[PDB]
Amino acid sequence: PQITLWKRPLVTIRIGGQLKEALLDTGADDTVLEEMNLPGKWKPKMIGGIGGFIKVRQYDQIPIEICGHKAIGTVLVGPTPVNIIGRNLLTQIGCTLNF
Amino acid sequence: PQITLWKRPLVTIRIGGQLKEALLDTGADDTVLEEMNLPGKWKPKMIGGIGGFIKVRQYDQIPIEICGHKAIGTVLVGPTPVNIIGRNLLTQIGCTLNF
Ligand SMILES: CC(=O)N[C@H](C(=O)N[C@@H](Cc1ccccc1)C[C@H](O)[C@H](Cc1ccccc1)NC(=O)[C@@H]1CN(c2cccc(C(C)=O)c2)C(=O)O1)C(C)C
Repeated sequence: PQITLWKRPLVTIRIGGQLKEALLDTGADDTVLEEMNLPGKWKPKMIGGIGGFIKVRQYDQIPIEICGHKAIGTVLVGPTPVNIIGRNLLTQIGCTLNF
Repeated sequence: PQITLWKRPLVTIRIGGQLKEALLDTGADDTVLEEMNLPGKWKPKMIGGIGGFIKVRQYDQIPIEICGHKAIGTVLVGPTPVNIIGRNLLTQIGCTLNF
């Protein structure tokens, strides 16, 4: 599809049995999801943005479906205010910026 | 142009005769530039990000040329880690997400 930017580019994603709304975010290197209790190994990490840093849990090779496009990659879990789909997954679903 | 997302979508912008690199950021409501001098009045404002809130200076009706496309809009100036072009200006240059 084509998504205009008049409003936040929010889309439905699927991860496990949780459907969620997430921002398609070209300004995020990494995908960062609201707190959720995913299974498996993870490692602690700190990610920074406007305002400072937050502590997250890095989970690897997690399947996520974004608007019915399949992806699989690293997902950071922590106290983000908004679910963020970052470039690591945006490339996998063939997302570009165009003007 | 079409811009893929294997790298950060950084572009040269021109503002007040100065060239800067800035991030095309669909996950940002607002345009936020690192500390710099801009002419005219500004209003103190606060904005929030992944790590918390910061204080910025709001400049209205500021021309920025982004990849040779003209915008004139609100530009916030403050302690952002990177220069960010947000949706307020991305829409002005006809930018969309496509996959
Ligand atoms: C309300 C709003 O739109 N806030 C924006 C914002 O912070 N947007 C965030 C997501 C968000 C958070 C809270 C509320 C709403 C929306 C997403 C941005 O794309 C943001 C841009 C950015 C990029 C780099 C540094 C600071 C800010 N992205 C991120 O926060 C993360 C941080 N990040 C990153 C990666 C590596 C190093 C660093 C450093 C050194 O700070 C940051 C990254 O790639 O994406 C501002 C930029 C205006």
